[PDB]
Amino acid sequence: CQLINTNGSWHINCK
Amino acid sequence: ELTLTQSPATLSLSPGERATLSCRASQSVSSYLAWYQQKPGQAPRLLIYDASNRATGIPARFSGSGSGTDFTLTISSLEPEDFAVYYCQQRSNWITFGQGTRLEIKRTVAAPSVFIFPPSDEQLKSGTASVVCLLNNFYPREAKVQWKVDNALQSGNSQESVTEQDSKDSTYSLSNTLTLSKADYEKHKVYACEVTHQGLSSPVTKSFNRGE
Amino acid sequence: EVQLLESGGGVVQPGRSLRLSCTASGFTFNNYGMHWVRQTPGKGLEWLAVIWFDENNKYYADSVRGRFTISRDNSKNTLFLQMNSLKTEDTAMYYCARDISLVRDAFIYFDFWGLGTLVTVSSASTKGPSVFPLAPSSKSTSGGTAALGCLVKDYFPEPVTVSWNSGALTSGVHTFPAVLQSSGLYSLSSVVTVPSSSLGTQTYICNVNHKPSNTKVDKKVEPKSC
Ligand SMILES: [Ca+2]
Ligand SMILES: [Ca+2]
Ligand SMILES: [Ca+2]
Ligand SMILES: [Ca+2]
Ligand SMILES: [Ca+2]
Repeated sequence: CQLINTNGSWHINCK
Repeated sequence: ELTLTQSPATLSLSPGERATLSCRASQSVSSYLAWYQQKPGQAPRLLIYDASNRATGIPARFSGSGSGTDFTLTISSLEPEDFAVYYCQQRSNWITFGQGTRLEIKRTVAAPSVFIFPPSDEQLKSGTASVVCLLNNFYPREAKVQWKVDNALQSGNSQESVTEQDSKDSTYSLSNTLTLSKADYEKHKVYACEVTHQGLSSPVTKSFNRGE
Repeated sequence: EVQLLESGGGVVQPGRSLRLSCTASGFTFNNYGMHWVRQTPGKGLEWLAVIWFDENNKYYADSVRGRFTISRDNSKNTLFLQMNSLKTEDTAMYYCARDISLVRDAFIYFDFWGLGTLVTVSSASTKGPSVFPLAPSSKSTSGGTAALGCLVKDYFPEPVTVSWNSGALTSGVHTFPAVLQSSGLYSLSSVVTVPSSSLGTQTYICNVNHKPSNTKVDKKVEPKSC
């Protein structure tokens, strides 16, 4: 799992 | 980018009353909102997250509601430990906090005792002059202090600070200090502190004349 | 019992470095995102940095990106914030904080905070306070009440402690929060209210102690017999 910030928006992606 | 604005800035209530605190976001945050409690000299504590989800161990009298831009923290029936500062927090876009709502103890209006203190002699040979004005055990906390040098309102040369609410009588005290060089202190002779407060029917003035 | 304890704060000059530690116990540290958050009286709470499960996965606020560095050592359950090129406006209480870290439900919320460690950034030099009496004036209500105190002026850094008569007189004392003057040095007043004619007889001493400069003063406050 990686914590991502896209133009301020947060999400977690897990591979 | 997203500003959270909290209101009221101060809420004055009694144990057992309902408390309703508001948080407004400058743009929609959906439900990505949390509430925190903080008592003086302590860290914040998580109360609610995702707008209405009560954190583990938080009593049932705390509840959160709202979505979009408008949120509320409700304390259904206040207990003495609930008097504190409350912050909302957003995580829809980056992370920002409201500026806080302070929850304080309501009591009867009480007028300040006003005392003025000229600079000590030992301080004057150092070459600076501080005049101290004390407003003692008043309520509510809102009060305006104004210094008049030879009956001229002062501006930009004094600082004040206020005590935390007294835990036994629930009043506040305020100390205000006028800093002048001695050379400009010796130019003028009457020095006055005029205080306006809800508990005084008309502004009160405590003064002295230099050299007495 | 989850616990977070920050250390490393202190007084430093603008442009210098400082490194904060945050020790974690009572939970599986490596399973949680971790944050640094600071607080000032002037502008409240400000989030600074996050580090997630992978130690190279970090984000920062604009105002510290590139000057501060968050890191974690999971074998020591310790979180760090390396603070370079400090400015006076980095003066704050610095909090270690755990992220709720529920990937399925909620994250980027702070479910446990540390005690905080204080960071003061300032050109100033440690200086003991001058202590001046706030004399009980001779124009107060006979058979009434009077106030007196001590002005604790021009010291640095925080804190100072003030007592009256070695602690045997506490009732009616208000020791005010210090204010930072434009000199960069602090000033503070401590007052006490007592009945009016016990002035010309009773001895009142303020005991000021400023441990950073090892200045201990007991100042006697006496009436002005105008
Ligand atoms: Ca989102
Ligand atoms: Ca819950
Ligand atoms: Ca108090
Ligand atoms: Ca930012
Ligand atoms: Ca959710």
